[PDB]
Amino acid sequence: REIITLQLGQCGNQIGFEFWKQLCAEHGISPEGIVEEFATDRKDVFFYQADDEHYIPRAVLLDLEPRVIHSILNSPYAKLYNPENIYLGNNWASGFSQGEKIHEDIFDIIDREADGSDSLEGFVLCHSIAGGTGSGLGSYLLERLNDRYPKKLVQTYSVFPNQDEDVVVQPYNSLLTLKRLTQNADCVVVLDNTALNRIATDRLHIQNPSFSQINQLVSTIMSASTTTLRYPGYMNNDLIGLIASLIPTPRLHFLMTGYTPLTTDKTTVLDVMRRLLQPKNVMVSTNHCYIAILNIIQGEVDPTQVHKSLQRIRERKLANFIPWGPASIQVALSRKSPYLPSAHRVSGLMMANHTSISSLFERTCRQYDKLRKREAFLEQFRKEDMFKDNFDEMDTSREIVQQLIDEYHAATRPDYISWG
Amino acid sequence: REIITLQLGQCGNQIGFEFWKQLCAEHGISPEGIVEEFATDRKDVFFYQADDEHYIPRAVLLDLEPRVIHSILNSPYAKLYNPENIYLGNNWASGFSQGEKIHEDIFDIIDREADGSDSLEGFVLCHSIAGGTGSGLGSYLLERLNDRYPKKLVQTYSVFPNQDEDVVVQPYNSLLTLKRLTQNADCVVVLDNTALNRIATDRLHIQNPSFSQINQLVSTIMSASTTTLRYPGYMNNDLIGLIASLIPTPRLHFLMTGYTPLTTDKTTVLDVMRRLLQPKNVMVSTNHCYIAILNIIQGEVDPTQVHKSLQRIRERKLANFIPWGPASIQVALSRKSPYLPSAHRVSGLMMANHTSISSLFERTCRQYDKLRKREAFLEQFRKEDMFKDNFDEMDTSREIVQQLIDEYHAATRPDYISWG
Amino acid sequence: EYLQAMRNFFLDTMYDFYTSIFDQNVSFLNVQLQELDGLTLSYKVPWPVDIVISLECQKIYNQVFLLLLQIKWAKYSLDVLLQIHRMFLLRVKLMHFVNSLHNYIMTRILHSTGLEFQHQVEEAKDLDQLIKIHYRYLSTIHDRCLLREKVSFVKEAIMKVLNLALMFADGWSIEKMESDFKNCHMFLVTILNKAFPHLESLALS
Repeated sequence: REIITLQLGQCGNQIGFEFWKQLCAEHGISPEGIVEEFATDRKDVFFYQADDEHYIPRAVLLDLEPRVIHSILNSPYAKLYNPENIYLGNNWASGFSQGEKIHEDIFDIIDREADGSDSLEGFVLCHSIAGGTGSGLGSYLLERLNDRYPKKLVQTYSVFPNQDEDVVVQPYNSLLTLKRLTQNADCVVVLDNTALNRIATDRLHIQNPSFSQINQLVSTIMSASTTTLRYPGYMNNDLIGLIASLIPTPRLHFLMTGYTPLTTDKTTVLDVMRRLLQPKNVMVSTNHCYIAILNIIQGEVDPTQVHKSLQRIRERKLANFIPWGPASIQVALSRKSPYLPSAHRVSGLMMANHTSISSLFERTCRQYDKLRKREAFLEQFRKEDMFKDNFDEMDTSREIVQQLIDEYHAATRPDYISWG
Repeated sequence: REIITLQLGQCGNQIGFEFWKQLCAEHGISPEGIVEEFATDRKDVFFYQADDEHYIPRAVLLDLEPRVIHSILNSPYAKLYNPENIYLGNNWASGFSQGEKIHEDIFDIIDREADGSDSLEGFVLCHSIAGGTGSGLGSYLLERLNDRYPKKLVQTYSVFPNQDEDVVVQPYNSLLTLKRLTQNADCVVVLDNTALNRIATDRLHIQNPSFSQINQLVSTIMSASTTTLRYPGYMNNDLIGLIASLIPTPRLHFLMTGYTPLTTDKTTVLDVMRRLLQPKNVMVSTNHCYIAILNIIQGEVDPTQVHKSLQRIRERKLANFIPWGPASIQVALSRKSPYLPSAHRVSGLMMANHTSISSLFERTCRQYDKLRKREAFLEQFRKEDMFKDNFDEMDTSREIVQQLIDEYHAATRPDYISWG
Repeated sequence: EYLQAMRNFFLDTMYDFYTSIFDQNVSFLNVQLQELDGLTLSYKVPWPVDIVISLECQKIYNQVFLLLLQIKWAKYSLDVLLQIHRMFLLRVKLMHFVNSLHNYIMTRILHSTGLEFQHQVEEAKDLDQLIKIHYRYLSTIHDRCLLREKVSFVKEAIMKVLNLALMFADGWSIEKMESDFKNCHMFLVTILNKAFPHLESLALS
């Protein structure tokens, strides 16, 4: 149903601001909120129907030692939102300890925004793992959402720190936050710095300003994933029914996210499905195969081509899956948005669970272990000491992700009556 | 029925003069009183039918050490009224002692204006709490109206001194005058300096000339509250029947006053009711809920929308009230004035009793107590000593307002067979 | 203009007209107008207007004028103040309902149909259809205001809940009013649920 973006981390606040200006350009609205004269469709998934048809976006801004709010303040997006929703470190443990003492008023902010909405179903998070301020505070917020709301959803659109081995404290923080995301979040959409950066270097001619184009890529991905919710289709437009088909394996909830236009500047659905199953078009980094696949096609589509494309895709064995059930590739259709300022309105998306992400997780399972053996990169921060005296929480996270690896490899088998 | 404005205080005389020039612009009248050629409707609520169709406004001007009468004298509003109605300190106690010695001729002025009118039903007061000259003299006038006229109404349109903690003598004066307003006045419309000042800083770009725009805001509020009395509708056009629905709890007679255009420079009644129940549109500053709500809609209104708006407003649970009876939200309709010089004739008003005002009252219940403990801000004025030797009248006012707080909190309960 | 004046005389000046009645000679009140049940009065209608205005017209409006006088009578009697606490509850248990009834009588009946009927008669270009829309306004206000039947189980409840305000006004014991009130309220809401097809708007109140 209706979901409220909780932005946290520096890149998380960047993709939150980019997402709101993307939705301001997408919908027929002013930068005050007033309805335009070119804008019935639904505008109630992220926007409250406020005073003068002011579609005020429902958002939560969280950070520590504020940086980006100045860029919000001198912009016309301090006149679109903020009726009072903006709240003002460098390690997971420092962020955890800082979020421990101010858990009351941030939980009051969560309660205020839950009372502000009209139908609460899930809390979507626009977050960056090891963004600085996001690490630790984000995991503690995930623990608070799991403890206080077991009946609602926790969605995490997130990028994960991979530099292909830069920063020597981020594998500890990412593994601990990944354990918190397994136990305290309901669905994770995984993205990577190397995958988005490599595709950005491919489709463009940049290498240094990676952040500003990663904001555009993540905003387009998030708008494509919520296109069928914001603009009315008639399939599974609640978040619960949409993610219900998307997760085949109840512990393996990390989803591949491809996008057939890497740059948005003719084609059939067969060709973009053949494109979309290739990992080079996917922004996500032995026997690896999917468990269940679903794809969403929006544009100037002929539905009988969706028929023949599904027929040929599953029969030519490019949907690669050996499940313990019948779980399969799924087609889905969406209506492309009226009054996009973007041209070339044919666009495709895939949301599938693949075991190949386990190999990328194994790199993190290497890195922490490697940095535990050299012992000059745990850095002996005192906040890590007061977090846990035995430092066995990192071993617990390693155990949880090792169970995750064994569950991926058991889901490759036709039996899931045994995992390691 | 017919009510006569008793202006007192500096801001009280300012809103009185602003109210009379507002009614001069509102009605088709000259600044002498003569009927125009664009002006049957009723002009008998504030105006006597004098000599040459001179609609002379019935008013009482009271102050001490005159300041604003010079601005009245060099204006064409010394030719609209004053056939002889204008009468010429800084503390509540000095004003009380000054009003004690000249109670005879001011009561003669009240008798003269009561004999001047044709149907006396209530004495409406345009007053400012701690305006300087208004403090003390206003409370003594309230005592005189309660003693001499128990059979008539006392209406107080008033602003209350809140600076968010400026002047260190105003909490004593406001608490004593508030006790006098509870025991000696029949209905109080409460306004605040911070609420009107904050909304003035929001809708405009001012901060220093707060008084001149507070005059405009209070004049528009008072004209909106008396629109159905001045211009004939057919619901409860006597003051007694109008305030009869407005007060649900016989000691809690402090009414919220919202106004859907903050600036008067399309919309349905559902949207302005959703706007109007929000406290950000209200010019008035835990479990808080209303007891009974009433709203008045005047403009280009379709009455079946008043139906469907009332249906959806009470069923979606945005009318928040837990009463000890069935007391509810009420709709009311009014005709917008013919020949307003104002454009955008759709305007809404609410008159509701809310317990949240108790919290604002609690701030005053803090302040006097705080200033009683430091003991450098009672200031030991000798007029306060001759008012009461034991200084127990302030404790009596604190007891009365504490009973008021407990009565608000008992009215939140479904039982009013017990208050504290 | 006569229609506006007719709904101004049956249903400003009327509150003065009733404050004379609050504490008699009924022709005196006619001159006072000219500047719980019972009672009749008449005023003359001129002939070229009385051939397009019915005679049954006056009866139907006199009924609802007496009803509105009873409504203002209970609203004025129930405000009498300007175990000791117990009296306060018997205000609001009563003070809302005769007022919430006032929300159904005024807006849902006397303001929708009353405003549209004046607009309907201005657009007529024939003498017959102006009489016919007048008669079909009389019949639909004969159905909206219940003057027909089931008025020995519905209208008597409406009368007696105004009578309770009179009994509270005299009493200014208390516990024997609410037992009658909740009983007639339960009967009213069990009858007015769907059993004309707009009476459910007060059963929720």
